[PDB]
Amino acid sequence: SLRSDLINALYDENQKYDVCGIISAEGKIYPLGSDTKVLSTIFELFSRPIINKIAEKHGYIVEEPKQQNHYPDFTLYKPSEPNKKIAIDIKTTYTNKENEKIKFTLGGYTSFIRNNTKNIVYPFDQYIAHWIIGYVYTRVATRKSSLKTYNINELNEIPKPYKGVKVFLQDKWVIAGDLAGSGNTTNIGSIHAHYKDFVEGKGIFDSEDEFLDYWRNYERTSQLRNDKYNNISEYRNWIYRGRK
Amino acid sequence: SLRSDLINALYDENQKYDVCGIISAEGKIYPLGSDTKVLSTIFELFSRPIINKIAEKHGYIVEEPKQQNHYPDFTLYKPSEPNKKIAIDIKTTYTNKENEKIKFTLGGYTSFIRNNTKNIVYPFDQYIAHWIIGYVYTRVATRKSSLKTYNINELNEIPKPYKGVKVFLQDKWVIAGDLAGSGNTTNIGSIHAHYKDFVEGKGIFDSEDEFLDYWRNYERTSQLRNDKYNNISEYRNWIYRGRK
DNA sequence: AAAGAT
DNA sequence: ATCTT
DNA sequence: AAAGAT
DNA sequence: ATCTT
Ligand SMILES: [Mg+2]
Ligand SMILES: [Mg+2]
Ligand SMILES: [Mg+2]
Ligand SMILES: [Mg+2]
Repeated sequence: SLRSDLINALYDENQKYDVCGIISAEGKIYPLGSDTKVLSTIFELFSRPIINKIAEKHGYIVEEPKQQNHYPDFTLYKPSEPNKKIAIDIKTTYTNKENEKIKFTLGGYTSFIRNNTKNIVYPFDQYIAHWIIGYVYTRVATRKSSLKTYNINELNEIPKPYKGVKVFLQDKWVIAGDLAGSGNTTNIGSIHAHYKDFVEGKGIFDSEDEFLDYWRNYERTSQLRNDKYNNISEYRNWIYRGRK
Repeated sequence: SLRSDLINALYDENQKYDVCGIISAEGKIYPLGSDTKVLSTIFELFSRPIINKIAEKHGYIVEEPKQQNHYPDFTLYKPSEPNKKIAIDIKTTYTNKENEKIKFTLGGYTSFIRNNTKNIVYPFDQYIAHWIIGYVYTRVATRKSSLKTYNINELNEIPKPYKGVKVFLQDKWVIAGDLAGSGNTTNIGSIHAHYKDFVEGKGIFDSEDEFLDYWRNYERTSQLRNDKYNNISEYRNWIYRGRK
């Protein structure tokens, strides 16, 4: 399927190529930095060609946002099935040691999930799936990156800003957690687990409907939350209480 | 001076080189996207080797943040004068057609400018200068060609996501405006003007001291600013009356 | 964690 | 990291 | 703009 | 665009 093909392609590409610099048309190569600010942008660009290749193979049109602060990164759909759109968003985070727990910021909880057309390319109801392609890289020990340039012949001497990288594709609701991922930018936090759990999809919500209801009613500050719910347990007790 | 040299080097590099993609160690090239999220990352990486080259020529050490949420992008200082550090921050914005008015988000106004050691590599008082290297690019409509990968022998064929790029170096206080550049992330907004005004330094503050005082007392919401000051005129009248 | 930095 | 209405 | 999206 | 305490 589109999903199984996309997952195989992502694994393959990631295993075969290592990004090491930005290149100018003149052949000069500028090395990379090791922070997520840099790598989140790189991994997103690294994914575009793959997604588009697999999408075309399945008769899907791929669309990117026109307004820069709109979701999702890629919208896929067959022209004949306009209301069966698939959303794909890329997220990046890091680890210091390969066997540690990770968590992602998965997007806002006050935009399109609460307002059907807010900051989204197409109305939320036209999407039947929301996939997250997550990249986890291991940071390099040296806090001092290369500060010079290279030429095409020196590709093998360019230090890579990461020790390793892992990728997975999973439905957003499945990896969503119950604690906000950011404060002032009101983001949904993912589960705080090991890589394996994201791949296998061992989440905390019972269904996508529960995931949505929980985040559509989550309050912004702990002050407001203490009278409603601060986690999944309290949310379920809040349902029992009659949503008051 | 270090300043005149840095400006010349940036200006020169920018005209002679055009970044067109990210390269993998195996020689595969991935095209760039056309939004600021991508270009701001590329321009920073582009600037790094140039800054380090000119700094070394003048006997300056160049240091980058150890932690991701620290300002500035680059700290420069001579080993013999540690209390005369120079901060350089790279800022990017876009334009739809050449010669339109532009504005930048210049960083927070509630961190290191209000607390000497908050989110900054070195205590704020050890810096004698705060420079902004700003990039302005004219956005270009993405095509189908920018959605496939390329090889080294095809460098000239890869379509560029920008029409033209202009760069400038100026003091932060000189280009700082009197209205916030962002709400929830509390950022200082720059003056809203044409590129030449940034180069020439036609701002609104009379001194760096006025810029600092203005932003150290600026309130986060218009409701809190209604009784204080919302712009430079009101701020001056407020000062005149005794800050009450 | 929550809140507020980049 | 900065954009949009 | 100011406020709230990414 | 995510991170840090
Ligand atoms: Mg965006
Ligand atoms: Mg994205
Ligand atoms: Mg940073
Ligand atoms: Mg920067």
